[PDB]
Amino acid sequence: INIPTLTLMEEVLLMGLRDREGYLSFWNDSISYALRGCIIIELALRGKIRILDDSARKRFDLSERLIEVIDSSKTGEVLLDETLQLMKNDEPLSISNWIDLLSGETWNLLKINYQLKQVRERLAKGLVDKGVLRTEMKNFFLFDMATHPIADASCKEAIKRRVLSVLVSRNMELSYNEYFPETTSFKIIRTLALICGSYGANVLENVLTTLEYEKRDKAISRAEEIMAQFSQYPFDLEKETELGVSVNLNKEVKEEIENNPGHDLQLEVIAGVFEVFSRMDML
Amino acid sequence: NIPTLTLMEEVLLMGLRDREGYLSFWNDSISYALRGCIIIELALRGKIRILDDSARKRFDLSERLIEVIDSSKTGEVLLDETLQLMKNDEPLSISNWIDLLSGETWNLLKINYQLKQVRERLAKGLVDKGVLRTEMKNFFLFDMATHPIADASCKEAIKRRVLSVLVSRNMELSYNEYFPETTSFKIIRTLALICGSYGANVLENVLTTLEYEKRDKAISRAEEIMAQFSQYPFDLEKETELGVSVNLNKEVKEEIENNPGHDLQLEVIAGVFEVFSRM
Amino acid sequence: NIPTLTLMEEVLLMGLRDREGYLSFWNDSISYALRGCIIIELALRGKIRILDDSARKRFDLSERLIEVIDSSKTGEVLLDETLQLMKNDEPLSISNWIDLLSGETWNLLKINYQLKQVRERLAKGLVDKGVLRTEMKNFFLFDMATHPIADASCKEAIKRRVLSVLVSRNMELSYNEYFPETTSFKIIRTLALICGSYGANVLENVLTTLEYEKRDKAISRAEEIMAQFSQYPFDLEKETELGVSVNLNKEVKEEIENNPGHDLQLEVIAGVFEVFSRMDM
Amino acid sequence: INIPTLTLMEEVLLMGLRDREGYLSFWNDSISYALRGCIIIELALRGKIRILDDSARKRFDLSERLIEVIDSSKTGEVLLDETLQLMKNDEPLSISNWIDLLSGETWNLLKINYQLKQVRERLAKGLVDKGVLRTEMKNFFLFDMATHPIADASCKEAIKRRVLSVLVSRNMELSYNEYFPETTSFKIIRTLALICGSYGANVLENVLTTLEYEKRDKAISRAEEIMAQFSQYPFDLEKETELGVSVNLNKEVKEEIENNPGHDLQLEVIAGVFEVFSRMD
Repeated sequence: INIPTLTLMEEVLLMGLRDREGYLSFWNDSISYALRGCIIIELALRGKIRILDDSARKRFDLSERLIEVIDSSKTGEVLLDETLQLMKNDEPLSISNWIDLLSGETWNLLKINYQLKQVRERLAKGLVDKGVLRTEMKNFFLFDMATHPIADASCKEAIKRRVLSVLVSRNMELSYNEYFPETTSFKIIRTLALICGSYGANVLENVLTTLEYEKRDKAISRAEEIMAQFSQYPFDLEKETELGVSVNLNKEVKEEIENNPGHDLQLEVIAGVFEVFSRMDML
Repeated sequence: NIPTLTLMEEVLLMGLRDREGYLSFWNDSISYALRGCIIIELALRGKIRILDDSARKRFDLSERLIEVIDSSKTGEVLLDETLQLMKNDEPLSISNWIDLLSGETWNLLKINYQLKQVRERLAKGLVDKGVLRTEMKNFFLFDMATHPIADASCKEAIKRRVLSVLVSRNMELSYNEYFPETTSFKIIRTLALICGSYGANVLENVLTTLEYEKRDKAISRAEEIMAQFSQYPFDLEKETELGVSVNLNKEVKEEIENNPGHDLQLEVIAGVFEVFSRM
Repeated sequence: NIPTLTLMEEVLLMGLRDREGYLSFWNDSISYALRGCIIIELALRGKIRILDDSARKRFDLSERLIEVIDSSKTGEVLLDETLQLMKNDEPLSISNWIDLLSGETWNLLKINYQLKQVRERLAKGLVDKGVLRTEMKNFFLFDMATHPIADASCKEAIKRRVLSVLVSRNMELSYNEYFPETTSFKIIRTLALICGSYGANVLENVLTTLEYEKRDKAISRAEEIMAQFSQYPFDLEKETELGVSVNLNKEVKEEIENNPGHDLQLEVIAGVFEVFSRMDM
Repeated sequence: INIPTLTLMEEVLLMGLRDREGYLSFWNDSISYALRGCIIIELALRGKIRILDDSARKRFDLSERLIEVIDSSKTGEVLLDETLQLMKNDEPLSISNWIDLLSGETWNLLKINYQLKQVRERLAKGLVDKGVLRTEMKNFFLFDMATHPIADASCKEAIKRRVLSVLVSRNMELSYNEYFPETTSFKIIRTLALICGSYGANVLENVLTTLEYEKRDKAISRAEEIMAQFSQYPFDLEKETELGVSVNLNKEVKEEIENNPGHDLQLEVIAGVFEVFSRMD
């Protein structure tokens, strides 16, 4: 009711999905990794984790700070739940340390089973069961493959429109649908999450390509600004943009945080993940 | 005595490009024709024969009943699966068998023995025999087993055999590991390929590079041989105005003479040829 | 009047991201599609033509043989290399060539026919033409040359063409230094961009921002064109019920009425377009 | 026989990568400078150089002392061999001097192709030849590129373990492997050399990021101590650590030198480089 229908993991997949012949969409070591960022961002907004409140942490990069489990009760998201399981039964590890373990970018034989298998297909069963995707068989010469064509095109359309509202509107005014109601906690935070996630996942640009290039360039930049601003805690909400895009982002984000108080330890985790998204070139 | 690939496998190959991917989308023309192949194959392996009544003659070839001669395993899954059903049943006609195994007739009591998972099972066959290999392609929302081809010469052999029968004026089939010199009914088997792969509509797939006059002559040579060999006894008297295959008669007469007392089998293979032309 | 980029260049550009282009999606589809482009290009340049034997008409366009009518160097390494191959071989079919040039065939005496270094040479092209600069990015154990984009207006103009055919009620193409109102078969070349692009699965790339209905309409209009022009002579009399580029027919007809004499060349084009159609396989 | 598979400079470079693919570091002047130090520490350790046995030296900082080539026979290690070759055919220079020369920080008109170049690339080839990573072609959208993901992942774990064994655990029990056998001479010095090389190079923190905060800090301090300690000669194996980490160091190092006798002219050089490591800004 305050948690929206789709997980950020799902939204990013959609940002990657083609309209026609979607199994032929581009899958790569980037999207895969960024979905793990997402898993942790998500768990943060859901109040399951927070950074460990040790003032020592302030001497270390945001992405290297340890986090702890506030709350280990099932979310109903299989992907989230399973990582929550791993987290419950272990010492506090750092954000990138978790993102790495869950992606198996890490190489200690000790924590082999920490890596999440079947993300794409479980993410797609989710998209199917939620009605965003259909399921139909295409018969190739030697086999049939299950195909998951878009069932509801209006779903991704709103995702896209939220991005556009933040990266091309001069004034961010966000549209709410059944999937993403006005009564959604941290709605802008979550939109900024989706953008940065998509950016790291290397699918942000997909959503802008029809625009004239000045507008596409500006958008990319805007995202990069947002990524700077929100990849440090407390968020700099004072650096007004020189770009003339979402000129109201600071006022609204401020208000959003104001109305949603005493959550900094969770908002910090997010700047952490946002930091990780910045350093994704290094894969 | 027995070749490595079953005709069913040979026809499947005929549907694929030389490397990865395919030519025909898997339609149910090919699917039916493959069943025909099983029945010929069974007849060639001396497992089945045309029911040795003379009352059979009041009826077209494909309306004639077959009787299990020999129910011992073949080693080929699809083949054995059909032998299974056949041993446990009335003598049924060629036509009917083909229909039942394709599931293009309807029978209430006959517990439904359309052959499921054919194409996918033939695939496995072809992997296990080293024709096809298995490649893991990562797609956006799942992973996928794929089978691009492993041994290209296998297809060359088949192509060359086919073109030996329908472009060159003198047939001299060539032999290899898969299809050795010592194979029983060598020529009847490549005719069966040609005829099967014709109703399957995959025959043209090998003609695609030939000079245009050769393409027409091959296509019409095919249907020529395709009616010679769908009546019984086989007409090995009538020769051809086309400049192809001109020794096929001599050579089939000689192939049969050397392999005596199988008439009750060839007749089945003929009746299957009949279903091919009728499709 | 031959425009500045090859159709292969334009296809590559359709698949090229704005930032970190070197991480754009590469794959067998775009790769094979580049070859069909080569053939189209050659027919558009008077270098090849359909082998003028009526026996052909009993068969599919894509399987009709083509012949070298003018083997003089073209000035494009890729086009030219394939002209050398063609010049000194017997007549071979449209799909047979694309197969040979794409590596797609297991033929003994012709493994050497495969054009290697195609991407590299193509970026060389887009550099020497000023669409792409060239700049070193430093990783840890090495440095790689990247070619970020120098002139964004190039892909833009291409994009605006596709959009003019695929979303405007009335197509009205626009010209630039690269693609002048001067140029031969302006519309065919466009339809070629589109159909080639679609075969490469890089068509929908440019339509992403559009409202989902306009987008969906755009793809199926693209499919109309695909069938319309993958038979010869072109079906220029069947009109469209999507109410988009409703004048395409009138305009192609005019484009063909002016510039007569290349019947045997246009056919090659329709042949390649047929290959484009069968690309799922 | 008693010299290990990897050079410290391979090991320092290895500290620079992420476990499977990717990097933790953008290449830079620090890692570069340190690797030259490494070349020396190594050349000393191999009985290829001593300090020049002169009294005047004691009036001079360890790094401004001259070094003498006691032998110049090929090491098999290509960077060592080239710098050995420069050293052979030259007058004794300060250790600090060579590092500068070798990394091209100073300029000498008599000696202007003295800087080791194509370091990275040669270093990786080594690492590939030795089995410690492999080589995958990646097919980006405009070119091919040869990359080098880790092959043997345990090699780099062995190392993290050693470093960690002296900078984090209370007692120190070095854990030996196929790459770094128990029979390798100056087992513990080299471990220390790595720790110091790493530090100068700014890749030491990379092995530490996963730990608890106290552990991270204590590790860094302990490495700084170790550095202070072994940048003077003879080593103060008397100074005791109040950090409660790696408390058996002295005893073991003592025991270690007490097992390699008559190598003081070498070991001194080592201190001379440790001194250079801790003067990088």
